[PDB]
Amino acid sequence: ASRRRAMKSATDNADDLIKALTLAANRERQAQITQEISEIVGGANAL
Amino acid sequence: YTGSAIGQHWMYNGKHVLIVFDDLSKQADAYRAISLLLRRPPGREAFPG
Amino acid sequence: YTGSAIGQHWMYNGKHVLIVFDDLSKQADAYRAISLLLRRPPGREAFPG
Amino acid sequence: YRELEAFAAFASDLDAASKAQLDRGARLVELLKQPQYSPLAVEEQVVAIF
Amino acid sequence: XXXXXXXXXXXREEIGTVIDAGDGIAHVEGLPSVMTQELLEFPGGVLGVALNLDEHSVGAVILGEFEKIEEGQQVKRTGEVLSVPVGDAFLGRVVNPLGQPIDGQGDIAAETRRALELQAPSVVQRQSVSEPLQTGIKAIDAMTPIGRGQRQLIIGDRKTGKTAVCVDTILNQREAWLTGDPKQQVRCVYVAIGQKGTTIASVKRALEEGGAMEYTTIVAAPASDAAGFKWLAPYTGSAIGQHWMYNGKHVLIVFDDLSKQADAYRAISLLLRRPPGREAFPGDVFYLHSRLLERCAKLSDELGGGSMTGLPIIETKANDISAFIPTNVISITDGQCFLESDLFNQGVRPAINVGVSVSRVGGAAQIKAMKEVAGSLRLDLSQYRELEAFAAFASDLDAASKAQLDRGARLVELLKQPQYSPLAVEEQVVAIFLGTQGHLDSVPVEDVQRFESELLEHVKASHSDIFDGIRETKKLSEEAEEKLVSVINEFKKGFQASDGSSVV
Amino acid sequence: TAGRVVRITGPVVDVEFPRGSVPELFNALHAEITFGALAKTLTLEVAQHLGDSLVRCISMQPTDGLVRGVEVTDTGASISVPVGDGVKGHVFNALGDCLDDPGYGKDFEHWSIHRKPPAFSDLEPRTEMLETGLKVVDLLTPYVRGGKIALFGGAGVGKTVLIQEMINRIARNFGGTSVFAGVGERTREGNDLWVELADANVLKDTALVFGQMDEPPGTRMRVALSALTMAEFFRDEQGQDVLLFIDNIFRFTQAGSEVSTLLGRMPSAVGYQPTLADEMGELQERITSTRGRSITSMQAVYVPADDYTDPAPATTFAHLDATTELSRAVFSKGIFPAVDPLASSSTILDPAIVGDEHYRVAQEVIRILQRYKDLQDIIAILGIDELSEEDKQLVNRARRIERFLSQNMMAAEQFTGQPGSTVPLKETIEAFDKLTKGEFDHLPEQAFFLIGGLDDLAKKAESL
Amino acid sequence: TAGRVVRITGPVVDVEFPRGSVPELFNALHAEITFGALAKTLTLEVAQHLGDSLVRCISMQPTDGLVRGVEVTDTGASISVPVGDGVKGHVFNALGDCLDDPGYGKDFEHWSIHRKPPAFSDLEPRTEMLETGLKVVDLLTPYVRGGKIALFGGAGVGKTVLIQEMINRIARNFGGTSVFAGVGERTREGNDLWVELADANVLKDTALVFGQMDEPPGTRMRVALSALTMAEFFRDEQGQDVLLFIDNIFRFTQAGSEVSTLLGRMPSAVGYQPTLADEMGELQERITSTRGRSITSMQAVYVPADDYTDPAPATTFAHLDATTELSRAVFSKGIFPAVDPLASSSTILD
Repeated sequence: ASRRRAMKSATDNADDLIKALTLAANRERQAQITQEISEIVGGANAL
Repeated sequence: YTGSAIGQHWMYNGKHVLIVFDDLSKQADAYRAISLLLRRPPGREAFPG
Repeated sequence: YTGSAIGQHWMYNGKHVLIVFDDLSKQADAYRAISLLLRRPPGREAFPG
Repeated sequence: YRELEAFAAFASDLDAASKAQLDRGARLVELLKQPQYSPLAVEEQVVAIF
Repeated sequence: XXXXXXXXXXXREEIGTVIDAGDGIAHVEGLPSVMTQELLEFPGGVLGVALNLDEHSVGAVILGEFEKIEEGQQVKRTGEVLSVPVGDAFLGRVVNPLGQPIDGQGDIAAETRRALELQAPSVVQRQSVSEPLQTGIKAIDAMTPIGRGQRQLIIGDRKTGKTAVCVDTILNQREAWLTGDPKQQVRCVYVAIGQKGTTIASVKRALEEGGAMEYTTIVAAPASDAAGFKWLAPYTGSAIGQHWMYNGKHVLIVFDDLSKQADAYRAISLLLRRPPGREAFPGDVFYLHSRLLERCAKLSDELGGGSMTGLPIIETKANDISAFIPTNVISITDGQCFLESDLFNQGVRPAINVGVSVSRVGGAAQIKAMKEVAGSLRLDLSQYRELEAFAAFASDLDAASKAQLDRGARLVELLKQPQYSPLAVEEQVVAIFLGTQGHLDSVPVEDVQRFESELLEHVKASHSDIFDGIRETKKLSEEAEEKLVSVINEFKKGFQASDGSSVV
Repeated sequence: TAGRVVRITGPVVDVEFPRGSVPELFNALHAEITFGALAKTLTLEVAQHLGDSLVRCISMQPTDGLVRGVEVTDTGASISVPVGDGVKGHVFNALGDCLDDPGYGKDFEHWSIHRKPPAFSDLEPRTEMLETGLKVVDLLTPYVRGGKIALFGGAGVGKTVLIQEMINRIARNFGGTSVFAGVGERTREGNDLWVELADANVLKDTALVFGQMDEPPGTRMRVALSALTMAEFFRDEQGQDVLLFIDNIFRFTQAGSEVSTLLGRMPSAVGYQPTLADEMGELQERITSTRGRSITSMQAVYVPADDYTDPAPATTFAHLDATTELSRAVFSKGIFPAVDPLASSSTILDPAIVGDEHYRVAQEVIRILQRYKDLQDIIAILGIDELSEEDKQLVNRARRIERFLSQNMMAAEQFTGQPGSTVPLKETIEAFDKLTKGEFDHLPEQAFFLIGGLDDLAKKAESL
Repeated sequence: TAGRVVRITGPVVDVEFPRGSVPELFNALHAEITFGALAKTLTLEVAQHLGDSLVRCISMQPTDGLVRGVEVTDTGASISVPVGDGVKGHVFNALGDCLDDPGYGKDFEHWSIHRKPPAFSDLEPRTEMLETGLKVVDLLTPYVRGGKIALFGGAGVGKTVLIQEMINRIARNFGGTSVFAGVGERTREGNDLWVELADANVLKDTALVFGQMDEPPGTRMRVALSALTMAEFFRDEQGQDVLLFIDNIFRFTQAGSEVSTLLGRMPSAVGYQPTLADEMGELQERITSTRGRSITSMQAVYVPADDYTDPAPATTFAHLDATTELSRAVFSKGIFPAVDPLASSSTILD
C-alpha cells in the first residue's frame, strides 16, 4: 500500500516534469527559429 | 502614453490619479510592429532594442 | 598573430617555443566587431563568414 | 503552509505542530478568497484578517 | 487634338544579351515581350526559364550546362511557356525533367505536348474517392488505406524504408496490369529528385526484377543536375501523369523526395535575391508544394473517370515534424504514414507507426472483406500499446487482458513483411483473418511469420477457390469462412514450431 | 488612364499608372494573360505605393504567362463579393466568382470585403447564452451568442456531422442561415463537403466560400474576409442570426505571413507577419452581435507542435469564448456527437452569467466524469470486481451520465428516419441534477443512448 | 589587352577586362605580387561575371601584398593538374606542383579540374562486399567494393585515426592504385601519413594531394576536385581499379560557405551558401564507379556541433552506400573505435 502511494506520487511528479520540460523545449524552439530568421534577414539587409 | 497624459494634468494640479494599463504586452507587440515596418533590426524575441 | 610572429622567430632558429593564447574566444569576438563595422554580411551566430 | 502542503501531500502521518500549521494554513487560504465585484472597505478587511 | 495626332505619329523577333552570370543564374537585358516562365535558349544549346522580370533585365535560371554562359552572348526566346512531351511511349523509359531520354535506349515517340502549369481539376470536376489503391503492405492497407485519388505522405527519417515502401507499391500493381481492363490497370510514375545516379540505377533494377518496367516511367533529376532540373522534376512527373489521367487511366505518382525539391527552389530563389522567410525558404514554398499536390485527384465520369494518386515522400531531421516543409506537406496531404527508425530497429519492418499514422479517407478506400476483418485491428493494437509496460508482470495481470497482450504481440508479428514481397489483397485479408479471428493465438510468437507464410503458400496451392471467391466478390462469404477455418486447423495439424512443439 | 505592368516577381506584380490616376490601396485591378494554353483574366490587389506612381500588387491567381507592359485596368473599388438570398446554396471563390455555375450572381448587389467593424455605441453590453438545444453543449460548454467557438477533431470523429447539426439548428430554431468559409481547404474535402451538404439537403440554406490550397496566398488570406462580408449582409440587411464556420483559421494566419514575406516586410517571432494581432483582430472583432442580431462563429484551429504559446494560437485563443474538442475515445463508445466533456471548456460557464443551479450541476457532472476517467485504468487492468462498493456505485452513475450526454441529433435523420430532438435548457439542468443523484440507476445503459429528452428516457425505459 | 584588379576584399578579387577580352567562367587568371618576402605569382579562379566587363574571382594563394590596378593575365583554360602513371609516389598541392620535388609535373599531360560527371547510361550498382577485418564494420555496416563509403562524426571523435586504419587494412593488400586528398585536414597527420606510407612500401603506388587547413578558401574548395581529377584519370584512361580516400569532405562545402557572403549570395539556413546541395552534388556524382572500372571511395565527413540534422551532413547522407557514424556519446564510454551501432547503416546488408 505504501508502494502504491509512493508510485502514484512518482507518476504525478513525472507528469509535472514532462509539462515543465515541454514548456522549456517550446521556448527554446521558438527562440532558435527567431534567431535563425534574425541572422538570415540581417544577412539579406547587409546586401 | 495618452492615458498617462490625461492623468498627469490632474497629478500636477495636486489631484490623486489611478492608471490601469490593460494590457501592456499588446502595446509592446504594437511597437514591435511599428519598428519592424520601419525596418529597424530586431533584438531578443524579435523586439526592437 | 604578433604572438605567433615573435614565436616563429625563435622556432626557425632551432629553439623550442611554447605559446599560450588566453583566450581565442575574445579574438573571435574582436574579429566579429571589426568585420561588422566594415559592413561584411555575417555568417552563422553573427560571426564573420 | 504551501511548501508544507507540498511535502505532507504524501506523508502517512506527521507531528502535531505540522498538522496544526497545515489546518491553520488551509483555513487562511479559505479566508482570503472572495466573489467578483465585491469590494470590502478596509475597516472590514482588518476584521476579516483578525 | 494636336497632341493625340503627334503621339499616334510617334508610336525580326527580339534577341536579348546576357549582362550578368554566376552560380547557375544569368540576367538577360532586352526581350521587352518575354513572358514569365518562357523558355529562353542560349547560344551553346543550354536553356533558361526567365523566372524573374525586373525593370531593366530578365533573371533567368539556367538548366544544366551553366559553364557555357558568357556576358554578351545572344539569347533567343522560344515562343512558348515550359512544356514537356507526353504519351504512352514514356512507359519503361527514364527521362530528365524536359522529357529527353536519359537511359540511351533511343528517341521517345512523343505523342502530344503539355504545358507544365495547367490548372488543376476544380471542385466541380472531382468525384469522391471510392476505389482501393492496393499497396500490398499489410501495415498500410489494413490500417491507413490508400484510395486511388488520395495524397498519402510517406514521412520518415533517412534509412527507415520510405523508398522500399514506394517501390513495393509500384511492384504490387503487376497483378492488375496483366489483366486487359483499363479500370484496373494502374500506371506508375516514379520521380527521383536529387538521388545519386547509382541509386536510380538500383531502383530501376529492382523494378526490372519485378517486371514493373512494362508500365512505369522514371523521371530522373539526379543530384549532379543543376537546381533548375531538381525544381522542375515533380512538375514534369505530374505533367506526364495528367495526360494519362485525363484519358481515363489510373495513375500513381511517387515523389522521392519533396525535401530536395524545396531545397532546390530555395537555392534558386535566394540566388535571384527574392526575400527569404522562415528556415530561409522564400514566401511561396507552401504554394509550390500545394500547386503540385492538388493536381492529384479523382475526376468525375464526365471527364472519363480517371484518377491520380500521389505518394509524396519527405525526410525529417531527427524525427521532428515541426520543421517548415513537414508542416506544410502534413497540412496539404490527406493521410500521413509516419516511419520511425526506432520501430525499424525493434524489428517492425516496414516501420509504420500505426499509433500515429492516420488516413482521412478511411474505410471508403477498403474493400468490404477488408472492413469485415481490419475493423477491430486498430483498437487491438491501441490496447496492446497501452498494456505494453505490463509485459514484465504478466503473471499478476488479469487473464481477460493477458489474452489482449498475447493477441497484440501476435498482431505486431503479423504486420511485419520482407521488402519486395507485396501481398495481393486476397492474401492479406486471410493474413489479417488469422490474427483478428484468434486462430493464430496457439502459435508461439517467434514462429508467426513462418506460420503465416506457410499457410498462404498452402492455401494458394490446394484451396485457391478461397482466393478466387474473395477477389471476384470482394466479400468473405460464410462458406469461404467455414472452409478457411477448416483448412487453418488442417494446416495446424501438419505444422511444427521452432522449439519442436505442436500448436493444436 | 490605364496602367502598365512594369515588374513581375513570382506572385508579386508592380504596375505603373499615369501621374494623376494612381489607385487607392486595397483596390482590385484586372490584367490579361493572352497565351493560348493559359488564357486568364488576372486579378491584382494593391498592397503599397512605391513612389514614382509605381504600385506594389499581389496576385489572386498564378502569374505564369504574364508579359511585361500589358495594360492594367483599375476597378476603382476593393475586392467585392455578391450578397443576397440567392447566394444561399452556391459555391464561391474568394473573388465572388461562382464555381458551381460560372457567371452566376453577376447581377447581385456587391459589397467591399474590406469594411470596418461595428461602432462602439452599437455593441451589446453583456454576453447572452445561445440555447443551441444540444445537451452536452448547453450543459458542459455553453455557447455565447455572437461569440467565437474553437473546434478540435478530425476524420472518424463526426466533425462533418456536427457541422450539419449546427446548420440545421440555426435554420430551424433561430430562422437564420449559415455561411461556410473554406480557408485553405483541400479540394477533395471541399467536394466531399459540397456533396454531403447536398445529400443532407441542407445546402439550400448555406452559402459556401472556398479559398482552395491550389491558389496563391493572397486568395487564402482574403477568403475569410469574403465569407465574413456575406455574413455581415445577412446580419445587417436581412436581420437574421448567422452562423459562420471557418476551417481552418491557422491557414488564415499562415497565408498572411507568406504575403508579408512576399512584400519583403521583416518577419517577427517564429516568422509570422509583424501585423499579426491586428491582421487577425480586423477579422475576429468583425464577428459580433449588434442591434439585437448576431454572427455566431465556429472556428477549427490547428495548433503547430501542440504548444499554446506559439503566436498563431496564442493570438487566436485571445479572441474565442468556447472550446469544443471531439474525441475518438468517446466516438468509439458510440456517444454522438462525441464532444469530450472534460477536454472541452467554455468561458461563459459562471454563476453570474448562467443560473447557480446550472453551474453546480455542471461542476458535479465534471467531478463524476473526472472520477470515472481516473478509475478507467483500474477497470481495464484489474476489472470491476477489484473496486470497493462506494466507488462502484459512482461508476454505475458515471456510465449513465456519459451515455446521457448523447443525443439523437437532426443530422442523423437522413439515416435513422426518426426526427432530431431539441431539449430546453430548463429540462436538461433538471435531468442531469436527477441523474447525478442516481434516481435512474435501475435502468440499463442502452436506455440512455441517443435518447434526447427526459420524457423520451421515460418512454425508452418502458419500451426496453 | 590583359585585365586589371579593381577591388580586393579578403580572398575575393574583382578584375576588369577590355571590352572583348572578358574570360569564360572557371578560367585560371594570374596576378603578380611584388613586395619582398610576400613576392609570388598568384593564381586566381573566375567565379562570376558582374556585367560591364567586370569579373569576380577567388584567390588560391593569400592575397596579402596584392595592390589595386596590377595586371591580370587570362590563361584561357581552367586550373589544370598533372596526370599519368608517374604521379604515384609524389605529393602535390591543390594546383598540381610537387611539394617534395618542385617543378616535377611541368612536362606531364595536364587535365582540367572541372568536368561533368559520367552519364546515367554508364552506371551500375555495386554489390561485391569488401572485407576489412573490423568487427563492427564487417558486421553491421558491411562495405561495398567499388561503392561510396563514409565515416561521420563530431570534432575530435577520432575520424583521422579510423581513416588511417582503413588505409592500413585495405590499401596494403590492394593490388591496384590509390589517391589521398587532404581537404582541410590538420597538417601534422598529413605528414604522419606521408612518412607512414614511406616506412611501408605503399607510397610507390600512392599519389597524395594536400590543401590543408592553413590555406585560403580557394584551395580548400578546389583541392577535392584536383585529387578527384587524378582518380578519374586512373579510372578512365587505365582501367586499373583505384582507392580514393578523402579527408575531410565537409571542408569543401565550408570553404564554399566562407566565400559565398563576399561573392554576394544571400545566406540560407544556418548560414550555408544557397548553392550547397547543387554545389556538393557536382562533386559527389563524379566519384561514381562506371561499369567495369571501379573506384572505392572512403570519405570522412565532419558534423558541426555534433548536430546530425545540420544541412551539410543531411545533404551528404544521400550520396553514400555505407555510413559508419561515430558519436561522442559512445566515445565518452571509452568504446574505441566509437562507432554508433544503431545510427550506422549500409545498403549491402540484404
